[PDB]
Amino acid sequence: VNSFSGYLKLTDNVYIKNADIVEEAKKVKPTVVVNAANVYLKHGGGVAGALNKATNNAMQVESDDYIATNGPLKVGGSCVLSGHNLAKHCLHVVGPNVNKGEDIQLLKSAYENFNQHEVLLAPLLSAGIFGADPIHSLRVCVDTVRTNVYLAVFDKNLYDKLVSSFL
Ligand SMILES: O[C@@]1(CNc2ncnc3[nH]ccc23)CCCOC1
Repeated sequence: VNSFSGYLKLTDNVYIKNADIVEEAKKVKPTVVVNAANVYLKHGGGVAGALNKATNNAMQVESDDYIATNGPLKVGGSCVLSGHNLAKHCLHVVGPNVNKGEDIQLLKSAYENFNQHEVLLAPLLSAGIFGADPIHSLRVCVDTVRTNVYLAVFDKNLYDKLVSSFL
């Protein structure tokens, strides 16, 4: 039993809710919140920009030190950093960004990072400003993640379509 509330149950391990991931994380304080990161951990917009704003830019400061030490992530890769005031940990995961011409096949690799964590609050990878079809992203999530994932979909209109079209 966990403290995630109000989710629709898509599968054995995947749950979905129309919610702002920022407001969700502040309420639940999960062990892990997933950020929709880019390889530079530049959290300018989308989910990343919003999560960073909620940390008062502490996420960006930590991220800049991480990059200065380690260099950029790989597309499809991840790193574990602090969750600041939102969660114990933040798993920064880089899905392919279609608006940059990145290979959508790397989306499965991106979701594989979730399997290293027993429970996660997460967005749909490569959705929103990363330009991929959120229906496809949900499909890959369900077919790749085996740990317990609580998906937050910000757009209510998108949330209803994801449920109504889920096979
Ligand atoms: O752009 C989308 C992804 N963005 C977010 N997802 C969850 N919570 C969020 N809070 C702020 C942004 C944000 C909107 C939701 C559906 O997929 C694309």
